[PDB]
Amino acid sequence: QVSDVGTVIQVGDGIARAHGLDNVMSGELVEFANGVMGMALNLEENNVGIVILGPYTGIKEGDEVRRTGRIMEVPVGEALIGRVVNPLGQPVDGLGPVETTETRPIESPAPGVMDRRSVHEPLQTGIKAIDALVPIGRGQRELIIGDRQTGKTSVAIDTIINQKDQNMISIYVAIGQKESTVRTVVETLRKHGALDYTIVVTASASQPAPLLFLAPYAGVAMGEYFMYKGKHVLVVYDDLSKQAAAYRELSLLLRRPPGREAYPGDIFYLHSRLLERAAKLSDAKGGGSLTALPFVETQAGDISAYIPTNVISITDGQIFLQSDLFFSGVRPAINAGLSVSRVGGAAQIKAMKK
Amino acid sequence: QVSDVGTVIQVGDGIARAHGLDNVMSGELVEFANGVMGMALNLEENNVGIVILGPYTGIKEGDEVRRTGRIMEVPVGEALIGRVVNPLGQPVDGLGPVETTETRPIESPAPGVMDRRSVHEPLQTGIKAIDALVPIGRGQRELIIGDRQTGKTSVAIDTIINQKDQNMISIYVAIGQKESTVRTVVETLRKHGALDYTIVVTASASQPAPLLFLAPYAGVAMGEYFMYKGKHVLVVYDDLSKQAAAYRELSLLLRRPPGREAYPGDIFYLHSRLLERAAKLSDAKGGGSLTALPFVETQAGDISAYIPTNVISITDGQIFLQSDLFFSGVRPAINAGLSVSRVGGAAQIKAMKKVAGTLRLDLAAYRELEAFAQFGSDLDKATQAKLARGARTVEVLKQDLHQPIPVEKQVLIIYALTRGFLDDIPVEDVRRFEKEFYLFLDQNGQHLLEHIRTTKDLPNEDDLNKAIEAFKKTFVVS
Amino acid sequence: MTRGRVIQVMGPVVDVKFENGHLPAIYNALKIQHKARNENEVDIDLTLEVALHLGDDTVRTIAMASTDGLIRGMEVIDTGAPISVPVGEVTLGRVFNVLGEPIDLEGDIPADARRDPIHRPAPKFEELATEVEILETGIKVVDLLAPYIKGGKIGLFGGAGVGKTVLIQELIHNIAQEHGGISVFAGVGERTREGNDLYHEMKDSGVISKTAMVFGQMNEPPGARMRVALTGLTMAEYFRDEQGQDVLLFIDNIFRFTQAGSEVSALLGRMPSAVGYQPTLATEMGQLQERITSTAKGSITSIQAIYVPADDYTDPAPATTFSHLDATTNLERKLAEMGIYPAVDPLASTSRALAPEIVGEEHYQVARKVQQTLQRYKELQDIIAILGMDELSDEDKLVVHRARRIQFFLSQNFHVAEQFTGQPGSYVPVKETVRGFKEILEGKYDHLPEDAFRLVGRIEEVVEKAKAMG
Amino acid sequence: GLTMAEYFRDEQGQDVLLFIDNIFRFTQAGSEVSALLGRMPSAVGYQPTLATEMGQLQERITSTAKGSITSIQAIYVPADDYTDPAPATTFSHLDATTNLERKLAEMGIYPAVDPLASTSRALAPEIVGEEHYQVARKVQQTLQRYKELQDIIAILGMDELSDEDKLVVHRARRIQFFLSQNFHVAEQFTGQPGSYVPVKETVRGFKEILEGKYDHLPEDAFRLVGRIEEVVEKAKAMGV
Amino acid sequence: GLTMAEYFRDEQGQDVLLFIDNIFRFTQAGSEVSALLGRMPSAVGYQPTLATEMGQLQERITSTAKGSITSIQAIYVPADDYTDPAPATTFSHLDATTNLERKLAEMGIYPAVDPLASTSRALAPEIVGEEHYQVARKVQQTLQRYKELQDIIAILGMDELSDEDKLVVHRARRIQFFLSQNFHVAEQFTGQPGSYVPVKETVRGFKEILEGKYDHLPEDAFRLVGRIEEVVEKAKAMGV
Amino acid sequence: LDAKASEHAARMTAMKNATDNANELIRTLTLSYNRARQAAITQEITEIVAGANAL
Ligand SMILES: Nc1ncnc2c1ncn2[C@@H]1O[C@H](COP(=O)(O)OP(=O)(O)OP(=O)(O)O)[C@@H](O)[C@H]1O
Ligand SMILES: Nc1ncnc2c1ncn2[C@@H]1O[C@H](COP(=O)(O)OP(=O)(O)OP(=O)(O)O)[C@@H](O)[C@H]1O
Ligand SMILES: [Mg+2]
Ligand SMILES: [Mg+2]
Repeated sequence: QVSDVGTVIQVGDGIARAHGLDNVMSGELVEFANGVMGMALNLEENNVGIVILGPYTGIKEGDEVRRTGRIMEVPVGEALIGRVVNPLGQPVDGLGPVETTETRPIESPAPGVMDRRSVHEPLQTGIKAIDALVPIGRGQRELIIGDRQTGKTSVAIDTIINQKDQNMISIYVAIGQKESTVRTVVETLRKHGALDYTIVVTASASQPAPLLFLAPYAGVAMGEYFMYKGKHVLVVYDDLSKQAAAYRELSLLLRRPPGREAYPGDIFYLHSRLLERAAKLSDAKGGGSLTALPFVETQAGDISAYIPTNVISITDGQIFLQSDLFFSGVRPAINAGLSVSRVGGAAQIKAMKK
Repeated sequence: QVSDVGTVIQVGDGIARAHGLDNVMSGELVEFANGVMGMALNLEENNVGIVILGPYTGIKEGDEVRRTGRIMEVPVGEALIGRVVNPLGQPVDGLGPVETTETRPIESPAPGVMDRRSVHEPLQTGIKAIDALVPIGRGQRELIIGDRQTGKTSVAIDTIINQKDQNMISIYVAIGQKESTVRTVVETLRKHGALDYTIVVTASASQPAPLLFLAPYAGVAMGEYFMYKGKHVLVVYDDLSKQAAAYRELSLLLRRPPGREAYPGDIFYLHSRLLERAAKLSDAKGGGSLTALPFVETQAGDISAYIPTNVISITDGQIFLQSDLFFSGVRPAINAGLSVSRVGGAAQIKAMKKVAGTLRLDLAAYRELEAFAQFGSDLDKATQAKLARGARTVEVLKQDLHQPIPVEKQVLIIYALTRGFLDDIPVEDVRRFEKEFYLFLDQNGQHLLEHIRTTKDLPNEDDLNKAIEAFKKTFVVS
Repeated sequence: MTRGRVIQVMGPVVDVKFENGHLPAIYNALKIQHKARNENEVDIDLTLEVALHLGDDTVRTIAMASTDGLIRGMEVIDTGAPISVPVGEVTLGRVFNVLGEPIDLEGDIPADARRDPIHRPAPKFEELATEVEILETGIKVVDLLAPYIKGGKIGLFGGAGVGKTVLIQELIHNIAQEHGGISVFAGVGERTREGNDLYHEMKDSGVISKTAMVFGQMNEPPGARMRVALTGLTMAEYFRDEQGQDVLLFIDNIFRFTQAGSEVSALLGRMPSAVGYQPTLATEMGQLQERITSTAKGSITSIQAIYVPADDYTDPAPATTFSHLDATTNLERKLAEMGIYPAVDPLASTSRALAPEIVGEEHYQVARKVQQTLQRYKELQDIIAILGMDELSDEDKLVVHRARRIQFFLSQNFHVAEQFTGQPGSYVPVKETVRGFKEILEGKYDHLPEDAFRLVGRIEEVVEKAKAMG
Repeated sequence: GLTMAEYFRDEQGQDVLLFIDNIFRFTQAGSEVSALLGRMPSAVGYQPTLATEMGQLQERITSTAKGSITSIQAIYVPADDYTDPAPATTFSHLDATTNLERKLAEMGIYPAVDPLASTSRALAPEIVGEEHYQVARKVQQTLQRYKELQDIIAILGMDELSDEDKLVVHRARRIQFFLSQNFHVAEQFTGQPGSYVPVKETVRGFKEILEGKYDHLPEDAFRLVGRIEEVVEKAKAMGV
Repeated sequence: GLTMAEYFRDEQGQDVLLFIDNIFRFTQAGSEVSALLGRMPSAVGYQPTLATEMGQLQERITSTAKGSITSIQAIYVPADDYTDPAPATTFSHLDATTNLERKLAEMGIYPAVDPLASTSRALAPEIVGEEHYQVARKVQQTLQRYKELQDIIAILGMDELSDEDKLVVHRARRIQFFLSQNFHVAEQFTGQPGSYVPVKETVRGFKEILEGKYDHLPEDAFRLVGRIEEVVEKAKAMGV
Repeated sequence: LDAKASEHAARMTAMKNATDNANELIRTLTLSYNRARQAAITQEITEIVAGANAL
């Protein structure tokens, strides 16, 4: 019987190949013998290609793999607020289990052309430079771009803190950061009281590449749960460049032919699929909104690089933070020449604009 | 049928694949039916990849190949002195057999951490710039790097010739060169008398790739025999880049996965294995030493290429030669600013150390002020003394072909330069001043020269000043 | 069943076939011990690390030493665990290789000693410290202008003759003396001559008894050069976790760790990444760096020397390495020649810890004032060289007067330099450093000669030295 | 062709001249068939056995005790990149080398030989003579100095140079033009018959130019002439 | 979309406007698919069939005797690399191209059209008129001369330029600024309403600028105005 | 005398500005050179591997 049970054939570098699993669906979750989860990626004629969502040391040739019957999913709900979880939804803060009762698919279609509405509500970040020169609206996708040690995390944390007295759920997604920095960020949020409305999703630099791949999608699914219920959500992706690097690693391990800067062909699709889910819904759909603030780290301020240009061609504007301006004492180092909000102004309040 | 025999399946491009040979070892020698040797490098599931150490045109599919039961090894002994030989130990000079009674394996472990000693003895090259600014000690690994036609071979030949009256055995390894070029080098060594202590190992461009791959290992294996006996050996590898290219060819023909610039993954491991066998041994096992001078040829001065970066990482110091310096008239063409030696003053005598610091400071100050040379024509300021001193220093550091200088004479001329005795000689006369000064020294300063040779320290300052002034009042400015 | 047999040998890569259902796990250590059965064989003592499961009950491994003399079909033993090295008090004062075997000639460790696996997951989220803490080193320039963080990573930049070894020895000595923490030195890609010299220097200085040394030499295979850093880290983690200490870890050059990773990836045949590096560059760097952290009961702080290929800071290896750094220390040959023996560049060195939230308002202000004064003095150099001191205005002369004294007061007499100079060393608390620099900036000592500031500890020693001179 | 020449070298002891039209095509053909033969590609798309194949051919072209072969080979440089593996490997097989630059060819100087990159083992004081050696080295030094001045000239103009640098430029331009020559086989391109110049004559002419005997002559009179007296005749025709 | 447009072109003889939002995404998606189909990758990882697919799409977009289709297509340039295969292969399918430059966009010049790289088949004296052709060619000549000086101005400014080059820069900066325009659509980014400029007015204004009529006006008065009279009006509004 | 002083001051200022501009140009050119170098190495290694696994 090889309909719901398989046997591992090859293991290496976080990918595996299994025999059997006749009835497995494409994109399904599978569970290894030791409890580690995986995702069915390729359904070939005689074998299944599985991406391992965890530590692959304990997985060996000849081990048993079984079906879960569910497309790749994460738990969602209000019980997830105030907790720190991994991209699979497992808590990592040590405060016990999570009492969610429903799930959402990690890959979901974006709202259609007729399901959307123009952005018309301000999102107050509390930072004078942003709220004056580059306003952000609810439902907008605004890129924050700059070199390392320039204050992107500080901008995101201030924005999240400012949402205390505003109807706004915040989700902070950390991809490839240091666990110590994530711990300190969570401590500052706890001190300022933002954990009453914030969810933290973490996948540190020691984690395997598939988790860094999946973290933004888990975050956006958790946000979509609230957005389709009529609420307003803010989502922050702390590095999309780290996610791009992780996906490049996975693609090269699958021996797919690389292109510019060794990135795969669908590196643009990877980010466009994710960022298209942020939108301002129409009255018929309920009026909910989801706002995304992706981060991109440049090298020596080169805005013309592959990943920066890809992300710029997706979002609705960008805020450029300048390193030498940062060193000169202007810590919110906005470069007003390069920063722009395409769908701003319409969301800015009347008193502020005039 | 037996595990000691095999049959050839494929022949081509200098490698063969054989079925059978179940008990063959990795790196073992094998013998083909027509008598050509081979080396087993790839042990696969059902076949063995063999690189051929000779003409492969006589080998066909189905030919028998046999075990030898031995690892690669070369003859070693004092009978190799004065001979020119190939990496297998077979003479190529046509002077008869070699008459050697001992062998040593090609691959050998390097001396351990606790078997070594700090480098403390100078290797006198006879080149003023090297002996003063980038010293080389016994047991050191020093890289000579530059573009083509910059003087790399000339530096090595002068260094080998300078070892005549020193207890040093020289080994010159030629990799991928013309046989005519090797013949010319051997002729120059014979003319200058260096064949009384020199061994030449050659693997020319027409030889099979494994011979070029194995030549430096043969050279270092021959050197280790003298090193472990308590003697001091100098080894020169003339093209590590060509050796690396030969290894790349073999690896690609054996279908091993390629890396950057199509080199295999262990190309760094190859050169580190080679260059870590040069060492200065501790007193517990004789004070023997082996010093290495690998060569690397750069393309358009790009020292960031893969092989140059590997060798620069491995070695203890670098000497850079530049073509613009070569054509400017800087005759040894050594860039003293870029070149570095991490042994430093530990490889110098006291007399040289007491003047080298001043020489380096003057040269650096000149290089920093070189842009002001045009504006000194109207005497804008008093820093022009530094410019004059730097010009005279550059004139002093020049040297001719195949004329190494004794260390005492180098010390005396550098002392004269740094103490200001050349400040009134025009820069056009410094070379002739140095030549006449050496002649005057040979005539009258024998006590000073003997004092330096015996005590390794400077003579009395007053005596040096008196001798220099006595020569100076007889020198005639052109 | 743990017996396998060699089926393929291709350089440092070995394929081993095991019985069905008894495959070893990834990163397990395999042992080959063979005695020459006849005259056509050689003795073998080799260790292999499992890398992949190829299917058909075969495993691809990377060798920890040379594979010469291997024969297809010889027996391979599975140890059932990754590489394991001794830990504890027994490792202090010893020199090891990647396998945990002593390289010195002092004798081997008894087989009953505790051994820990080299590969382990990083500490969990709830085991980490929630607040940032300064590590006091006792060195004035480091404590003022580039503070260290407990559990942080510090990049070390410099050449050969700038005193890197002396700085390392002084850090080891000061940490052992004042905080009670040991140090571990990890020589990734170490040259044998320099390793011998470093061992003798440490033995002469006396810091050898407080440190454990691991050398991965250049002539060793890429697998060994890749795993040396991890074995050193495992040695330090025991003292972090069991003894609750604050431990220093030194890595000889982490670029060589990345290069060894690239070589191993090329040998295993994976597709190259951007500039020829391995696809798993960031993952490997993270798996190394994330274990150097501060926990609820101790910390490991790391000083790492970094080589920048072609001076390109945009190169992927330096770019990935800098993503984990918290501070930067630069050594300047110009200062070394001027006689500032700590030789730390005061303007180039940077630290994220220099912020008033964690270091203090007074400390922050004093540091910024010092940096501003030294920058102005740096600017005035050309006009001083051209027109001389007398042509400057009065406030420029005052700036020069303060700046030279500050520059000299940034020097310090080290404990490990006593064997050469005859002068005892000093340990200066950060509070004393801040107070002394504040007093110098306020002009409390404008009348003292500049030589009185040369090589001293606290500010009172400047007054004592000036009084002794006259 | 090589075996045809080797017969005369060995069996008759004759002196042989061997001209090869373009030796790069041998390597190029090998690289064309390498992939179909089934060999993995090397660095720049060449075959792995590039150096060995080149050596097995080049080492046969040599003089021996029985006879001498003097050979002139034309070597193509792909995309003007002298670091290309084929010319880079070929360099080690030669005793004398001539480097042609389209930088000089574009300026109207023919035969467009690079005066610095070209090397020969015969340029030694004991082979060509002390005077010849000194003149050649001084010419190379002057041209090398002129090369460095161009970068600052293009920015700051000629007026800011010192009097020594101005004289260096003045003489270097004339030397570079005098290195040109009119060939017999290039009448279809130049419109005038070619010239033959003895080595003594060219040494004396360059020595006079270095000494400054012809500083007053216009620099265009030095183009494509031959002997030094032809420069004077050309300038006289131009009306100087 | 092309199938929907072809019906109106053929069955009804209509004139059709076809706007394509980004034609580069078509080839990008083709390259994403091609890897999984089993094809060997081309130069920059693109599909080997890049040219044929683009040709088969573009050759259908054409005017015939039955009706005419005029199409305006936006083409994305990855990483601002104009030598990329996808932008490079689409050039041969176009009758007119306008190339936008980030350098111009950053200097505040919109629509940021590169005036030298943009080309059209319609720029010929028998199509647009003799004076139109002369004015366009002279504008392009001045802009080329200005471009040739950029390194000198970058290093040491305008102080060491000759008098002719100073006038060239003076005219060229004003021409470059006058090529900018305020769009109707851009009224949402800034309160300034847009303008529609007839080609006769454009030709007359550029001819007047070339003739030196407005050399005394400040160069900031030429930004984003439209007709030439607005330059005078805004110069008067500011200080003049 | 006043004119001579003015001329020397003007030369000093102009050369200072020229030096600063040249330094900035050197910085940007070095950045572009390093980008080109990395892109090259990527291209050759990708072509090598594509040819190798095409067999
Ligand atoms: N407005 C501000 N005022 C003062 N200090 C600030 C401000 N914004 C940021 N900083 C400080 O500057 C530093 C910037 O670090 P931050 O994490 O915010 O930047 P980043 O770009 O996200 O960094 P990285 O990529 O290294 O994580 C921190 O030490 C932070 O405390
Ligand atoms: N100090 C010197 N004085 C004069 N001529 C020199 C000097 N050094 C080298 N040369 C000459 O310069 C040329 C360089 O030849 P050499 O073999 O030394 O160079 P190389 O760098 O080893 O080049 P190759 O690539 O040909 O092996 C030779 O003609 C040599 O005679
Ligand atoms: Mg951050
Ligand atoms: Mg040579």
